[PDB]
Amino acid sequence: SENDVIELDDVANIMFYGEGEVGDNHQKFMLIFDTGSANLWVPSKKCNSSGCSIKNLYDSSKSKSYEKDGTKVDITYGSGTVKGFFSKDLVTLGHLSMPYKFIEVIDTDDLEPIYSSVEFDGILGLGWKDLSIGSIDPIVVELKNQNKIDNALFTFYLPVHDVHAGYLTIGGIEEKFYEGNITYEKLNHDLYWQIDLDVHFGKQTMEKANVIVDSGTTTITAPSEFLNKFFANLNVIKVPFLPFYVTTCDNKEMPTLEFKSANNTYTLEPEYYMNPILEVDDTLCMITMLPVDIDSNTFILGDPFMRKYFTVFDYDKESVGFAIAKN
Amino acid sequence: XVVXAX
Repeated sequence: SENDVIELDDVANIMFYGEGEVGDNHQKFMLIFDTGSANLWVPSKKCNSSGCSIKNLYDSSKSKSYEKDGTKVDITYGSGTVKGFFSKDLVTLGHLSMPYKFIEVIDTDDLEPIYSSVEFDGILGLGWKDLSIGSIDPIVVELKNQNKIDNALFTFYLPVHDVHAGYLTIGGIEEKFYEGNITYEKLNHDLYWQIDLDVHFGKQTMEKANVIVDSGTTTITAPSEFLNKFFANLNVIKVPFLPFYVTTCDNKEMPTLEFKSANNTYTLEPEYYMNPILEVDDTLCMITMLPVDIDSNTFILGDPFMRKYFTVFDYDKESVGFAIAKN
Repeated sequence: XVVXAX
């Protein structure tokens, strides 16, 4: 069909990236397809960061379609900040392409040690215009306007190591990715893909919470006060000065997480947020959760949640859609 | 872990 498909390759079944191209000469890059941000960036040839020494860099001189800008800009993520300047060149995703304003990152030190430990060169934001720095229209919105795709929407079907690969589909909804039918939840703001849901972590509840659906986040996040209470009665231990929480794999008290809207319910069984630490000793398990204080009631449903539910991001409907993923 | 924009 006309839908533009982009494969999502799995790495140590903890993260996934996809391929993207910049420039008329088509320089390739491994990118994080991040619904939690709205800017695109690839490490620049002019980047002196040690991290850049092992990454695919972008050479703007090798592209005749390159439009110089120069404006300086920084992008701050929960995991760190990157710096560089704007440029504009041809951007290629799957079989679609288009001139798009992006950032050439020349400084990645504050994204370490993550940046060099994992494998991705840059990040492609899939959020909304107001979530971007530089008022940039989402590329999927761009493509739809330029009639290169049927609908201004995209979907995420995450991979499962040694089972199947995942796919970022742009343009339409492919029924082979999920079971049953898709239910939608209207966004409370066209910034992140954020909706209202009553959060239920066992007996702990936060009604009408603000929930962000983010493919670029590898855990489930909750406000500190709420998550610390949660871990309190569940015998969850925090490794000192480290974003890691563990408990016993045989802990039968870890509840099924519940996210309810007026009409729908989304759950996440413990199997989706617990992992044995050692590959030979299954005594202790890691809890895929992390305290993040954006505000008093904001939660981030990252990959653990998306490995269970196929997701649809519809700009026109200004909604996020959910359904059980196949396999 | 990773948390992608403020």
